[PDB]
Order: sequence, then C-alpha cells, then structure tokens
Amino acid sequence: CCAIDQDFLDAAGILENEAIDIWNVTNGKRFSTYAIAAERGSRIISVNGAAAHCASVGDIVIIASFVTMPDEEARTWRPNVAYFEGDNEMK
Amino acid sequence: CCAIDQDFLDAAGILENEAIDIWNVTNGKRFSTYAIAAERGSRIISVNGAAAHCASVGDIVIIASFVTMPDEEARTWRPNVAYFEGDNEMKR
Amino acid sequence: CCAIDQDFLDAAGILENEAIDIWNVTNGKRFSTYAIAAERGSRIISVNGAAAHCASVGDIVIIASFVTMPDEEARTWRPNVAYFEGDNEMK
Amino acid sequence: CCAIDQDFLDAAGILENEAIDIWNVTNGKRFSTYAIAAERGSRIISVNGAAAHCASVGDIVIIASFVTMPDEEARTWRPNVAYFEGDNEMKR
Amino acid sequence: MIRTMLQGKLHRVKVTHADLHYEG
Amino acid sequence: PRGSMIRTMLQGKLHRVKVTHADLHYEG
Amino acid sequence: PRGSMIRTMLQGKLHRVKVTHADLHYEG
Amino acid sequence: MIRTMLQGKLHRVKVTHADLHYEG
Repeated sequence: CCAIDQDFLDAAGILENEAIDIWNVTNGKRFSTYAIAAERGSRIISVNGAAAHCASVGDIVIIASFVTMPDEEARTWRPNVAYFEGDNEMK
Repeated sequence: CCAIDQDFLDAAGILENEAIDIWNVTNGKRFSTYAIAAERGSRIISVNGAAAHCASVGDIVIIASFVTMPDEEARTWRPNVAYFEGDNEMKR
Repeated sequence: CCAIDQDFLDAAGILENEAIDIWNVTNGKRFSTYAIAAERGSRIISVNGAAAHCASVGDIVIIASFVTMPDEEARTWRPNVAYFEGDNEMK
Repeated sequence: CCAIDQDFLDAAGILENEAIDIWNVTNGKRFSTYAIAAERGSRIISVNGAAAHCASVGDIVIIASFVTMPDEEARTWRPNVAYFEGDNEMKR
Repeated sequence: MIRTMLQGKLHRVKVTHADLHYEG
Repeated sequence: PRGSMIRTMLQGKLHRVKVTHADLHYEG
Repeated sequence: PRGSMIRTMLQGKLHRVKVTHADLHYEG
Repeated sequence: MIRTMLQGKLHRVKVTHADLHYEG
C-alpha cells in the first residue's frame, strides 16, 4: 500500500483504506493501491509491498482518489488538491 | 491530467474533473487520469504531469469517459462521440 | 474498441458500448475498452484502434464485463459464460 | 481467474465471481481478474488462463477486493484482512 | 456495500481481425 | 428498483484527436 | 441521502499468500 | 447517470521510503 502522513490525507480528503492511483512523474509508472495513514507531521510517503517495484525513494508522484456521484452534482464538483514544495512541505 | 478545449468536452459530454481513459493509437499506451478544461476554441489537447511519459505532441489518441447506469437504461444508451480531423477540427 | 459477433454478446450478456476487459492468453497483455456489435453469425472478434497494439490475429483472448450490485445479491450472483471450440464455434 | 480456497475467501470477505486485484510482491506485476472458489481446506491459490503470464508457483501475492459505500460509512469501515505464512497457513 | 462482480465472459475466443484503422 | 445490476457504459469520447502539448512539469 | 458521494474502499485482502498452481490452459 | 470524479490529490510529493517488506 502507500503510507501517507495523515496531514496530507486530511488536506486531500483521502481516507485510510481508500483506493488510490499513484502516477509517477519521474519514471512514468502508473498503478493503483489503497492508502494507509502514516503519522501526522512525519511527511512520509512510503511505497510498501509489491508497489515498491513501481517507485524509488526520491521519485515525484501524484496520489489521487476518485468518487462517484450523479451527473447533476458532478457538474459543479470541486476536488481537494494539496500542493507541495521543497521536501514534502505542504503550501 | 489532460487539458481539453471546453468545446470538445461539451461535444463528448465529458466534465471538468471527470475520470478519463486515454488510448494512444500512435504508440499503443493506455492510461487513466482526469479531464481539465482548456479555453474554448483553443483546440488544446495537453497531456500534463506523469502522463507526458505516455504521449507526445502529434500522437493520435482516443479520450473516453464512462458512466454507470441500470441495465434497461444501458440497453438504450447512445454515447456522445465527437470525431476529429486535421487541426483538431470537430467533424459535423 | 473490440467488435464482437452479436450472438457472442447475447450469450455473455455483454452490451453494445459496455466497458469490457480483454485478457490475452497468447501474449499476456491485459487491457480495457468497450464492446461494439459485429454482425450476428460472423464470428468476428476484431481488435480496432489503439487496441490493435495489444493483440494480433490468431491470439486467444478472454473478454469479460463486470457489474455492481449490493452484497446481499452478489452472494448468489451467477455470471453468463460462453465457451468456444475450433474457430470461434460457440458450444 | 484465480481459484482460491473457500476458507481464505471467507476470511477476507471475498465472494465467488467478485472482481479482485492481484499484486505480485515477487515480480511487481499488478493485474485484475475475478475470484473463483477452490475446495475448502485445499489452500489453493491457482492463477489460471491469461493471468498465468503474470504469476508463477512460489510467487508471493496480495489479493484484494474493493467495495463502494457512502463517505460516513467509509470513514468507520474496517477491511477484512487475512495474513499468511508458511504453507498458506492463515495466521490467527 | 456494493460489490463488483463478473457479469459475463467469452472464454477463449480467437482474434479474427486487428486494424489500427478504425473510425467509429 | 432496489438492488438492480449496474452497468459501466461508454458515456462519450473524442475519437482520434491529436495531442498539442505534453508537459512533464505541470504544477496544477 | 440522495446524491451522496460514494467511496471505493478496500473490502478485504489475502496478505502475502503463495501461488500454488499456475495453468495457462484453464477451460472454465 | 453516475459519474466518476476526482475527489482529491496530492500534487507532486516525493517518495520518502520504499520497502518490499510490509506486513499490514
């Protein structure tokens, strides 16, 4: 799975045990797994298990979750986006 | 993500922030991301971020969205298809 | 997309424009697209468009669709399976 | 598909004919298929058909199923996890 | 809770045609 | 009706559009 | 409530099970 | 008709750890 600082999960609306996509900007690999909470404040983005074959330490990734809803609601839907600088320092 | 001229999104019934599949006819790569709107009339198809590893300028792609519905509705459903030629000219 | 003899679609419960997975037994490639009807009786399994990069004529594939339903119904759910012999001759 | 000892399916809450993801820890391959039941007590994990190109006997894999639910339910949901060692012995 | 289940499949069909060219 | 089987269907597509820009460094 | 946003969640998993058989020719 | 929409994302985070070994 991918363990992720709870602060980051909070900002993006991503839940513990939620399906997530990880898109690796460094190597182009794309895969899906689920999220687990790493400690809050830790800045951790840890690719565990089989997923360790798809990313290395230092790789830049995008982590995303998706939800479903009816078309009428989807038309005005606004995703939760968190932006990062330096070493996983949330801006 | 993939930024797409809003006119194209309208024609295909695809929404901003909707999940999309991109199937690259040129190199055979297949990937899923989400749509964002580009300016109307720009005719932009911009593959951004990690997805730039899966497509290049000039590549011919198919961009699709999928919805769910009950069986009876599905059996009479007609998808919204926009066809393109030339300078991303939408065929009428 | 993948164009498929309407007789085959009928047997498997797969609809025109339905999402489908294609799993290539010959070369191991796995991809998702949607189904289109080929003529009834024709036996056609035609991999069109970008998908032509993932299968060649003569490859053996499995074509599947998936539906959602509540857990209570899913417990007794029975899929529609069609079996083939010789040259796409449905048994 | 992947044939799985029915005891294992029960422990993980996975149903016959349910969509599953298989993540191969040994070779890093990731694929999706569906589950079928093997005989209770067989301890079988059989990767069949096209999926045999993605796993071999001896490979260590994770087999997962996903469900959908509303947000409030999701925030208190506890997945059914079965842990294994040795001769596919389920850890109690 | 909503499950994703196999609806149906064609088991071991042969690809009869494959063309990059399709417009439809 | 409650518990109906739900299909995943092609909503719509852009058929054979050409990629005009491909930028690895997008910060949106 | 009608129109609620629906999540995809891990239902369950078999963690680190070993493949016992791998057969290309399965006719079920 | 039900749409699949981006719920949220972390944009350009760096992987800090990667271990094949995880039991959880």
